[PDB]
Amino acid sequence: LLKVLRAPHVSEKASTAMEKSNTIVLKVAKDATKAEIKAAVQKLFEVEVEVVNTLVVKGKVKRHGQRIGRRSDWKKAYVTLKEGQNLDFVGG
Amino acid sequence: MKAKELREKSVEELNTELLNLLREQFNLRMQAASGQLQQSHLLKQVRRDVARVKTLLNEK
Amino acid sequence: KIRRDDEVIVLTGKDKGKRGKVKNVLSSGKVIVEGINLVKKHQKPVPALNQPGGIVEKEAAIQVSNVAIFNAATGKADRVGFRFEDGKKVRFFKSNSET
RNA sequence: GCCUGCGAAGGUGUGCUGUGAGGCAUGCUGGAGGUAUCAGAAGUGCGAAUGCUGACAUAAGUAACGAUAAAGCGGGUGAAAAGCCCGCUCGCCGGAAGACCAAGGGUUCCUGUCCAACGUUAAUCGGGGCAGGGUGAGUCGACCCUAAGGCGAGGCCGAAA
RNA sequence: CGUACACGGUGGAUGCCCUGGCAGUCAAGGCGAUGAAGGACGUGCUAAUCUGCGAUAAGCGUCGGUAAGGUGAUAUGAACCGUUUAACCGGCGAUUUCCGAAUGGGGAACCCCGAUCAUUAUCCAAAUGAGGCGAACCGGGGGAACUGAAACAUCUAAGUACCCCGAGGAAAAGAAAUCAACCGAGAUUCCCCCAGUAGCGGCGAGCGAACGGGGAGCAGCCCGAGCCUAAUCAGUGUGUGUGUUGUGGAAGCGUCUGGAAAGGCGCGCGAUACAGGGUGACAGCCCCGUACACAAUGCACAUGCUGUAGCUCGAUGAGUAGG
Repeated sequence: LLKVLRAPHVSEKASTAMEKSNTIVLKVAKDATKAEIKAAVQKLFEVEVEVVNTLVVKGKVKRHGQRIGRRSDWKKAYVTLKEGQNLDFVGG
Repeated sequence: MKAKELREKSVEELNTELLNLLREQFNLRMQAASGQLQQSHLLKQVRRDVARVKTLLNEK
Repeated sequence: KIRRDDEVIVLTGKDKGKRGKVKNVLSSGKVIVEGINLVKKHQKPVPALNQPGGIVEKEAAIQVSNVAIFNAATGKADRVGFRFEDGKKVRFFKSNSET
């Protein structure tokens, strides 16, 4: 269930999808491997999940002169649609 | 909920609670989508709850 | 010492004779009492000193030297307000020497 | 055994005294403490090591900016525009200042708002400052293996990394 | 443009203050493969640092203390918690992802498993040990040079620097085939003295004890047999003297200066408690604190006790003494 995911999407970019083409965009935490993003969505999103892909990402230290740069960003995943319903709402 | 309440609950009650709180641990996640009724109190409280019950579950 | 849950009585400032409770105490020694306030521009009941400028602290800036709480001496002051759950403090409060 | 916010130590200028090394007083300032006697004390009293460190003057408002030697004429915007933008005209480069990339650097990319700091002038310009956005592959690369060679384990050497 | 000064600036000395160092003293004293120290990287609504934790992430639970104020340093904005008595302080418990000496193997933190040596061995790693860290001190080995001798090969610096191995909170030594003023002393170290004497030395420069005495601390015993039970061993119960915090805690007085006294001046006081700090300017009698009092923990070194269990007889260690 909703434990690893941020903003649903943005304007023209994550909007071009979900329109009519079975696909969904949604930000998610970084510590999220493949276990979730299929076990936080698809659960109550009123839809079973499509070829599922759960990406991850993170930057790196540096960037400045003496400080605590060390960091680890966070990573959304593309979830197309199994052929059914577009999360009940959000879409065309 | 306080530790006292969880301890009183049965093994199944802690499971249904963890699950209820688990199902509960879903509703929120809507701010980034542009919500309002989302409260910051339970944001941090709920994670502790599902955890508190999780600690006692092992204590048993 | 001085506490926030106590009432003070002015004796020198132009607010001499005014009564009120202690709003708050700063690590500066000054104490703002509920009553000693000033009239701002747009006439807003807010305590502050009398001097031109931009942004300046509130409070009328009273001094513990001209105040009147529980002074063990002959003065013109009278009664003054003062915890209770302590118990031991109740004994001192009962004594006409301390509080 | 005394002096002090009816104000001290210190500092500046000045008066007096001592052979002097100095003491002392006045005015201004400072505005917190500071002395005399006898006695003991101290890492004690200093211009002259191509001395050490920091600061500063004269020198100088003197020296310097040079094969890709190209800007110019109008116009636009602006409080300011000789080098921000438009048009025309005039030129440079062509294995090259073109196009695609490795290593390396690393967000410096794009948009908006500005410029105090950076740009050997100015700047309403920027690879500058601030806030956002951008790098969505099974078939691209990593990931995997191996060559010279190296390492760990058993065998053998006072001992052993 | 010379020189002095005045006003302002540059600059930063000086005077004062200082949440810091330096030094001495008392107490206390190990951590880890139940995977520590350290580091990496997360974590607070915003936080870039530091600190605290670590994905129940500057936090969770219990008991006790404490207390209304609290949500670390930053006194910001927003905002939360607390009397279903929090914050804070002390102890303890629960949990504690992945990587990580980890050892399955490789590897600049990423992917799959008890690796290696060794003992026991139901030879099945099945049951165990070693493999790391830590300020100095300590024990057992290896072992210089420059330098001094105003040269230098003995000597000297050195048995030091450094290197190898290892224990503890303490080690090493040690009960005498010793000492040797004596009808005597009499386990071994350490401190003082005896000695800078004896002794050594191109006897050149230099080098350099011990016996004894005065002290600190005192403990003596075991390896063939006979016999029988209080050495020893195994186990059990389990301290007196405490650790931190809170409670029993007096006290702005007068005049003057000032925005304010922790000023000047006047007066009084504490003391089996004559450190220091804080509070609007030099307050031991404003606040904390100093002597003091009480409760929470750790250590509980010892003792007591159960079953073992005395005591007795003979001898006493050869490739050694010695060359």
